[PDB]
Amino acid sequence: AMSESVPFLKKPEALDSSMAGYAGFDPLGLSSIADIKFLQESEIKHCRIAMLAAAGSIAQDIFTFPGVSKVVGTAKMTGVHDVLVKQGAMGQILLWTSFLEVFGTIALLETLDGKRAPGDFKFDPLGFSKNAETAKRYQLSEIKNGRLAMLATGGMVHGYFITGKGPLELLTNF
Amino acid sequence: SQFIKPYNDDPFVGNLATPVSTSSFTKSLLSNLPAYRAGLSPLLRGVEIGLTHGYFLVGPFYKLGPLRNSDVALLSGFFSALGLIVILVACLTIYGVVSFEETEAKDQLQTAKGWRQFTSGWLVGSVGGASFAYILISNIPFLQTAGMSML
Amino acid sequence: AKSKAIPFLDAPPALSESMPGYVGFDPLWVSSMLPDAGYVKFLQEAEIKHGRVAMLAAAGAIVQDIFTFPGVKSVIGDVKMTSVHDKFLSMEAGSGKGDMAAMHQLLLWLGLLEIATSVAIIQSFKGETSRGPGEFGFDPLNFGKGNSAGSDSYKLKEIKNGRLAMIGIGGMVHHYLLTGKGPLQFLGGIPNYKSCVSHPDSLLPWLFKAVGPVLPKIC
Amino acid sequence: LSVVAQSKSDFEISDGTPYTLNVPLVGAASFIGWVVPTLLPSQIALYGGKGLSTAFFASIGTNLAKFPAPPGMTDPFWLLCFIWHSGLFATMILGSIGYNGYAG
Amino acid sequence: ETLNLQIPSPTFEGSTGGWLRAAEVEEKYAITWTSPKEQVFEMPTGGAAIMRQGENLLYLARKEQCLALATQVKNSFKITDYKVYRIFPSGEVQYLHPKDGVFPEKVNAGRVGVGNVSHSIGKNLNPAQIKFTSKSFNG
Amino acid sequence: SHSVKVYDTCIGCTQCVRACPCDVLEMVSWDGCKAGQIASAPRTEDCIGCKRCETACPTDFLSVRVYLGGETTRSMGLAY
Amino acid sequence: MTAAYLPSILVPIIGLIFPGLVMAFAFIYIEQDE
Amino acid sequence: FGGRGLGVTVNAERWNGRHAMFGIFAMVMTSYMKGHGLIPDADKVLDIAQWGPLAAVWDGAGNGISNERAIILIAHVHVLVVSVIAAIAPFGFQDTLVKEKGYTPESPAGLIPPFKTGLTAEAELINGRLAMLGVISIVTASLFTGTSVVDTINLGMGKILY
Ligand code: CLA
Ligand code: CLA
Ligand SMILES: CC1=C(C#C/C(C)=C/C=C/C(C)=C/C=C/C=C(C)/C=C/C=C(\C)C#CC2=C(C)C[C@@H](O)CC2(C)C)C(C)(C)C[C@H](O)C1
Ligand SMILES: CC1=C(C#C/C(C)=C/C=C/C(C)=C/C=C/C=C(C)/C=C/C=C(C)/C=C/C2=C(C)CCCC2(C)C)C(C)(C)C[C@H](O)C1
Ligand SMILES: CC1=C(C#C/C(C)=C/C=C/C(C)=C/C=C/C=C(C)/C=C/C=C(C)/C=C/C2=C(C)CCCC2(C)C)C(C)(C)C[C@H](O)C1
Ligand code: SF4
Ligand code: SF4
Repeated sequence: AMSESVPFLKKPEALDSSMAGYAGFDPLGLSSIADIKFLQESEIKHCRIAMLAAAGSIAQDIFTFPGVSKVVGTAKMTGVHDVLVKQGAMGQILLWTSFLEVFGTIALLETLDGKRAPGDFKFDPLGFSKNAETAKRYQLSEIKNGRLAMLATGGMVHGYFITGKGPLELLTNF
Repeated sequence: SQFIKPYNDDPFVGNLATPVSTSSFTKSLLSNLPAYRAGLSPLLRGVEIGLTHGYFLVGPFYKLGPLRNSDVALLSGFFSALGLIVILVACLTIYGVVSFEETEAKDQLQTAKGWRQFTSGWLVGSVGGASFAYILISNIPFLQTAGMSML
Repeated sequence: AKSKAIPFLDAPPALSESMPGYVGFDPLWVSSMLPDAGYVKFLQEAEIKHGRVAMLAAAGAIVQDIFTFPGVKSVIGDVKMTSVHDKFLSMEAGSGKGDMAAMHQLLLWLGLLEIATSVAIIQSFKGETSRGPGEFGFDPLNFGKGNSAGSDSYKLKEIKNGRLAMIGIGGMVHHYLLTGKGPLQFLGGIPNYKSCVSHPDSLLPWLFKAVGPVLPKIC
Repeated sequence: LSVVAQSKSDFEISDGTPYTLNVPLVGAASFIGWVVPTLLPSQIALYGGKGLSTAFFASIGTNLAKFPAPPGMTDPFWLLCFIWHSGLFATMILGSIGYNGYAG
Repeated sequence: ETLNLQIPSPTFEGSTGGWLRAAEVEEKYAITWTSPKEQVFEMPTGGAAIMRQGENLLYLARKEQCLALATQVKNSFKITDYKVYRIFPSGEVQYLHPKDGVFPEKVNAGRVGVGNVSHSIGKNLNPAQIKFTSKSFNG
Repeated sequence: SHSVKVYDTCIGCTQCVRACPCDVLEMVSWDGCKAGQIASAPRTEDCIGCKRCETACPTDFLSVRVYLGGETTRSMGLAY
Repeated sequence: MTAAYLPSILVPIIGLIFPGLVMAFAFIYIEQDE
Repeated sequence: FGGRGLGVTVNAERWNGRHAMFGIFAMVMTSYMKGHGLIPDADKVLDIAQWGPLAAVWDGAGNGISNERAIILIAHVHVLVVSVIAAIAPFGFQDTLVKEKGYTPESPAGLIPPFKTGLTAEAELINGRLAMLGVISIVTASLFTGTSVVDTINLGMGKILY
């Protein structure tokens, strides 16, 4: 019973192979401090927010919406946050994501109690996971892209703190 | 619900089962401290306690001692820590001489051999931790000030 | 029960003949200094870890004398064998003032791996794991033919070469600390102190204070 | 987070009494229940046109910009920090009492 | 006669005033008594406890604590069915009070007088006559 | 321990025995007094030295006399 | 002062070592059963 | 008490003998060492401004300890710290300064131990008695001759050192 990802460490006790995205990676023992289901809900939340953040970074390089260049002149990655707190955009997304978080808080309490799976909000309108063979593939895939997007979001915003270019402009102007 | 109950089911012992005394967090901390941790020889208990205590002893002597404004402040602070260590080891040894009868048991702290092991480990770890603190403060200018090098 | 390495001396009680790189050499009985079951295991992991780090250091000194990677020469200049450590640290945030994090990046990733090895050593000490010393499971190309631990002969090769590299890297470091030449110039310059390279004082100059007024100081 | 709302841990508030500290729900609900009213703006020199939560968060960012230097004695950071955490601890205490005790 | 260790104790919520390490390594005292009711009394070591209907048992550190409770129950609840024991860490139990089944203030046959001096208190010996002598000052 | 003496001026009033907090004293039979009984001190190892017996005694100078002596765990009244 | 090194030798010994040694040995002597 | 191998025992005899042999070596080494002036700034008087009142001496000129005394003192402080650590936490094989008290004492040697030229206990005890006798001899010789102990050692050894 050894960890798959870290061969010299004992396999984490709280963790199990039924979990999506499991690789046996908890060398510090944080799965015992906080409840594992809270940690999974937290991880999947972080995953989705950073997936949006990373794609938004890339797309805000690729194009901007009509009239956006009027309001944001030279601000690129996090400067647009600073100028659009003055405008109403940040207050708006903050208000509506906080609205969603209220029901997310109810759902987190529900999944702590045990009725709901972490990150499961029954949001499958296009019926991608109806077959259920894809569901498991989609579950593992979502966790992997989420982790990659967490690392990527950090690595782009820190590349922008260094150069000011932003992701695609950092790449094209080496 | 009530959070205060008789200690270890006994209403007539001189203790209470309060959250500070007997919660899960307290029991985890107490059970994992080197004095009480399972599977440790008394010498290893002495080493871990000594390393901790010797390391923090260096700092008050160095920052606030008589030679603090001299360039020998770290030297005087280490040697003052050493002097306190030697006096405390004398205190541990005389406690062991007068408190424990001589029996073969050596794996418990409260035996004559177990106390002598703990004292040996405590002296070695204490001088080791003081030496480590000396090395860290000697080399890193952040530690020489209170973090005041950044301003 | 006498010892192989020293026939007249009595064999050290804690060491077992089933441990790689054992010739009965422990006159000071450092292996008996802790009564615990996993202290012998701890010391064996320590010896292997020190040996591997020394082997990298010995190889690094020889290669640095051979060549350097592109662009390094324009930053560090003419510094070799621990002077480059001080030179990088003079241009790094926190330790100095500059635009580099070369020693700091090494500290970061080596420290991440090394907290992982910390948990491995702690588990191995208390008997919670049936893992031997030095084995981290790292063997990507099959060299031990099915076991990452390797054969008895190859771990004996590893331990002896590690001990050799500890002695050698200590020698190379001190010969640089006084001649300033570096490994290949020192080994070429078998008459030495005759002409030496002007090299900076290290980050610990005090240790170079008995060389002048007490010890001869031929240089 | 020594124990969450779900019946998962064995954390006993004392020797033999298990008690679910609802650290996620109480911390989240107390934070929102204290921060949202505190958004109320006020044209006072301490607030500067913001609410107490928003002027406090602004003074965190301002002092973090000058990261090694601490805020001065006359800086609004200390008074904002005090009142904010005072009402926050009071709302966590009252929230823990309400949620753990009344359970609904 | 011997202490039946299985007797239920009075309901009590615990206190810091109870016995310490010297009780389990030197001696402990026990008191047993019969109550007609389930009623509140005051513990010698602290607050209030409730004695159970039937037979009760306590452990105290001092003999005086056992006798202070015994006087309190006798005056307050008219209970004289109390027996005080001394218990050693070897497990040996020593019956103490009332020592011969009869209270000390009531006379009993077979009691031998200890400490009785045949003269009045002013007839004692001056210290000088018994100096460097083993002879006692009581005549 | 403390040493407790009963002198033959005791009138057998039993006041010392009722006043003793540690059951040191008891009543024994004696023809000397009108009450037919005298105090006795069989359990002086339990004497704490409170001298409540001496306070209770009504003879002119006390028939019961406590002489404080060597201290023990019992005579020091130590619950530790 | 002649033999001026003597106060700097004897005063720390008399003031610190001598009481530390008598306190240690008096402590041992007064707390031994035999 | 003194049944721990302390007092006039053969254990104390052996320990004092080992210290005297190191001491004869240390006296020879410091005599040779200060004869050639290899102790740096030996005459330079330490300043109370840097070291505090522990450096004061009250000799009329300078009023402070010399650097040579300080350097020799620190050398002996090195071996005192080793000494304390070896007394309280000795090696596994090392002869202990304080005995169990249930131990059986080594047999007293007598007038001269049996002559064993090895790394033996007899050689150690013979050389230890000889070194302790050397310590007293050098002290008394230096006191009556009026010379310093370093010069006395140099003259006794025939000015090999300086
Ligand atoms: C954490 C994520 C995040 C954050 C804080 C921001 C913040 C910002 N964006 Mg970026 N953006 C994001 C993600 C993000 N964006 C994503 C995912 C995309 C598309 C790939 C973009 C594309 C984008 C463009 C093109 C522009 C911005 C702009 C802006 C600014 C104003 C807001 C606006 O007009 O948004 C517009 C953003 C969108 C319409 C994308 C929303 C995507 C939604 C939320 C995905 C959810 C879909 C799903 C079906 C809903 C299910 C709900 C579920 C919970 C049940 C602001 C600084 C503007 C600006 O000033 O740039 C300089 C601008 O021109 N954003
Ligand atoms: C500061 C915020 C605040 C306040 C004033 C109250 C007040 C109240 N709550 Mg609520 N509650 C809060 C936060 C708060 N709660 C949060 C954050 C949660 C979620 C975790 C809950 C969850 C909750 C539940 C589930 C229930 C209550 C109930 C109650 C009522 C009685 C029980 C109680 O807590 O006694 C508090 C008693 C008083 C406030 C009155 C005493 C008067 C003195 C002066 C108290 C003052 C204390 C303090 C100085 C006030 C600080 C205010 C502000 C500056 C921070 C009382 C009206 C129960 C109830 O009756 O149902 C409606 C109930 O079932 N609450
Ligand atoms: C293990 C593992 C793998 C791996 C790997 C790696 C990187 C393995 C690296 C092995 C290395 C680098 C070994 C180097 C040892 C050096 C020694 C013994 C020399 C000491 C010097 C001496 C004695 C000297 C000297 C000198 C003196 C003092 C004076 C000087 O002036 C000069 C002079 C030089 C003459 C791989 C990745 C294949 C995967 C695999 O599945 C598991
Ligand atoms: C303040 C500011 C704002 C902002 C902002 C934002 C968006 C800030 C976002 C910051 C983020 C997302 C930082 C993430 C950093 C990732 C790290 C350190 C991971 C390192 C990986 C490690 C150590 C190892 C990883 C791993 C590898 C390699 C090997 C080891 C194992 C493993 C763990 C798998 C605004 C918006 C207000 C604008 C305003 O103008 C300024
Ligand atoms: C980066 C940094 C620096 C650095 C640095 C480094 C890398 C310093 C490394 C120093 C090392 C490794 C020194 C090694 C000494 C080894 C010795 C004396 C071996 C003795 C073995 C013996 C006697 C064997 C005896 C024996 C043999 C022969 C046969 C018999 C048996 C046996 C008993 C085994 C600084 C500090 C300079 C400063 C700089 O600013 C920053
Ligand atoms: S002194 Fe106190 S304990 Fe002793 S007999 Fe008199 S009343 Fe009883
Ligand atoms: S001694 Fe005093 S109190 Fe006691 S019975 Fe005699 S007369 Fe009464």
